[PDB]
Amino acid sequence: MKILVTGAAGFIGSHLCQALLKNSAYHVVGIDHFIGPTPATLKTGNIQSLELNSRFQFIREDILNTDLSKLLQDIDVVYHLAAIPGVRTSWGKDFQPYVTNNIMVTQQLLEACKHIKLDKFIHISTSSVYGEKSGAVSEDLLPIPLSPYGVTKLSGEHLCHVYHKNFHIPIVILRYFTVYGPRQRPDMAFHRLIKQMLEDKPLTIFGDGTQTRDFTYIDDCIRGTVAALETKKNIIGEVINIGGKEQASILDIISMLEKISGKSATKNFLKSVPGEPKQTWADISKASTLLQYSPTVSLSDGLEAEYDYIKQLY
Amino acid sequence: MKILVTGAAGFIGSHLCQALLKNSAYHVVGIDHFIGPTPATLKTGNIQSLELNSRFQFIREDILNTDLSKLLQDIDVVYHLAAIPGVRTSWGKDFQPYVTNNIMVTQQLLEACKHIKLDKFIHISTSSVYGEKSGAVSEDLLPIPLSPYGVTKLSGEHLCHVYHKNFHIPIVILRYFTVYGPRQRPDMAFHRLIKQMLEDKPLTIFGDGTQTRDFTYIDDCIRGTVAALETKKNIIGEVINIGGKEQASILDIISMLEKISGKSATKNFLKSVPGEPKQTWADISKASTLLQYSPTVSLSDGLEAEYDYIKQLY
Ligand SMILES: NC(=O)c1ccc[n+]([C@@H]2O[C@H](COP(=O)([O-])OP(=O)(O)OC[C@H]3O[C@@H](n4cnc5c(N)ncnc54)[C@H](O)[C@@H]3O)[C@@H](O)[C@H]2O)c1
Ligand SMILES: NC(=O)c1ccc[n+]([C@@H]2O[C@H](COP(=O)([O-])OP(=O)(O)OC[C@H]3O[C@@H](n4cnc5c(N)ncnc54)[C@H](O)[C@@H]3O)[C@@H](O)[C@H]2O)c1
Ligand SMILES: O=c1ccn([C@@H]2O[C@H](COP(=O)(O)OP(=O)(O)O)[C@@H](O)[C@H]2O)c(=O)[nH]1
Ligand SMILES: O=c1ccn([C@@H]2O[C@H](COP(=O)(O)OP(=O)(O)O)[C@@H](O)[C@H]2O)c(=O)[nH]1
Repeated sequence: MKILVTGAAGFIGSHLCQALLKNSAYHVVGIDHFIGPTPATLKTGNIQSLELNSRFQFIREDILNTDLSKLLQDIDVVYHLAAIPGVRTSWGKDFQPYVTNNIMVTQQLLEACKHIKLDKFIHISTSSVYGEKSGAVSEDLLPIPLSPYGVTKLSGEHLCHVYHKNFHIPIVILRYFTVYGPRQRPDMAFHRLIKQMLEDKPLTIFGDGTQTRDFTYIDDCIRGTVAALETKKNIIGEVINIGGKEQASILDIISMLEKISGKSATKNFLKSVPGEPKQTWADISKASTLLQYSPTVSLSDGLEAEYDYIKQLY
Repeated sequence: MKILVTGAAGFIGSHLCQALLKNSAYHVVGIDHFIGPTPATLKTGNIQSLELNSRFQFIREDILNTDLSKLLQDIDVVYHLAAIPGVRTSWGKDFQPYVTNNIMVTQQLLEACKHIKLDKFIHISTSSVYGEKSGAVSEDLLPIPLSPYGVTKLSGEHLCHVYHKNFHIPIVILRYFTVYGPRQRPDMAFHRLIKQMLEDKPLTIFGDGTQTRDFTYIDDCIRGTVAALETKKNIIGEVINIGGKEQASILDIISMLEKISGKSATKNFLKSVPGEPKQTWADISKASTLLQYSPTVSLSDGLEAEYDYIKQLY
């Protein structure tokens, strides 16, 4: 089958392409405009192995300018990961690119899929739609985003439901929870903190560091994401959380990094970022039931993998 | 008290300004860009009736091209009605104006209101955020829009929540259910059916006519809207349905119009429109508690008042 992966040069997209191309029966088309927080130099590094594979076609174009008829021709499955991520930079004049790349891109892809015969349109969304919630969050919970980023991602999901119900586009929504590992974007906490610790520079903590996340190792995320394509059971119209093995605070993470490096971190405590929840915590019962999803990578192992990646990168 | 009304030249905004100007204490500033489905000659008449009153100031500008800081310095209350409406015409290349005027306009107003001292930011939303449910919908129900229009309006609501929680903007959300009466937009059902019945033409019905609406007479909508300003209760942060006295199907409305005109009408049944709900039905429990809201205008009285307006308009 032929699979389109949007945002194929990004953190998660590049890994997903690599995992799909392990199946010799799969051909992948990747499209990426090299925008968002990650410098082009890092994205080039993300796709260098992919571009050698004869079953990978790479298109460096904006989805809003590209020929979507040409892009979607004989596509069987769409993985839509293209987006602008980032809570802090989603305020004031920085908001327009979130609207353009998270809302308009999703509408224009879904429009182009109306007369195509897809098996699946697998739309990647975020735990950021939930906002500030207590306990493990299930997919039937009323989302109240806390950031403009989260609002634009939730509008994407809502467009998926619109095109599903009206035009029978076979949508599946995955909500990822803070993904980390090799190739993590340089604006995310583990990349920043590891880079800072390697350079013997202060570790930047937003707020007091007691905030927690459901951190999801990249190989766990990708196993869940591939399972959504490979299942034969009807998951069309479903929203599925994809979460991690072990939750932790930023202080817990820094302690674990200090154990890996054998260094002691200098900490700088900055003001809390408006729009960030204090806690995220997935209920992954539904992914367990529908996808046989079970995350298996510990934080200690995942963090050493990212630590090694960042050290080698710089 | 000085009140900014966005979309002041429109159907509901012109009525809202009219009602506020009846209170000598209130100074009103209307802003309208003359865009959306209604031709600018009908909106000229709206602004002309308001401009009779010395306590009314009109600004003919796009909200995205105005010095909002300067405009808002002396504003106590914002009523935000400016939007592109239209469930039916929000598809394909028509979608971008919905995103620009329903999402970016809301974000930019909220941004300008961050450091203003406002009593209240009263944001007007729509039953179109809900999509499809069995009985009367509560404001706490998980909304899944059926139309791109609905997605854009729900994104505006979510932007209100984000700015309320992060910057303490005193937001109130009103979800209107299909508003009708004198000055109703020409693209809405009652305007079209009345005009068609007056001109002895086939009544155009999109689907089988068994669609039903919680039709809200304009004077009832405006009484609940003014009560959001004047209520003794604390409603900051609340979402409040504003619905009508009597629910009816389009077939039911046609029989009531036949009663009023003293004519038998010719029906033209057309294709159902994608993105429209089959039923809308507000639970107005919350408006009754928080706003003392009770709709008083029957369909027979309201349709007669709209009939008289349409007969005079052409
Ligand atoms: N990384 C996480 O922790 C996380 C958590 C939740 C959800 N997500 C979601 O997962 C997806 C992937 O995230 P990521 O961390 O890999 O981000 P990323 O920035 O590394 O990758 C996304 C890619 O999308 C591309 N893109 C954006 N707009 C485009 C457009 N108009 N045309 C073409 N390409 C465009 C960018 O160039 C970028 O390489 C996103 O949808 C994000 O919202 C990620
Ligand atoms: N009429 C209904 O039945 C109904 C039902 C539910 C909700 N609503 C909501 O009520 C509000 C008013 O609806 P209406 O029927 O009076 O519509 P309308 O089109 O008559 O009025 C809206 C006005 O907003 C103005 N506007 C749009 N974008 C603008 C911008 N960028 N700058 C300045 N002005 C701008 C337009 O020129 C227009 O006059 C809208 O928010 C709509 O979503 C209406
Ligand atoms: O340099 C940093 C970057 C992020 N964070 C915090 O680390 C957490 C995780 O952020 P990350 O960017 O990993 O993922 P997010 O949860 O935003 O998707 C958030 O609470 C941020 O407040 C931090 O303390 N220092
Ligand atoms: O000429 C028309 C216009 C509208 N409608 C239908 O009338 C209902 C009410 O549409 P209106 O525009 O009044 O309000 P909406 O509910 O879209 O805000 C919808 O089911 C439309 O499909 C119709 O049958 N004929």
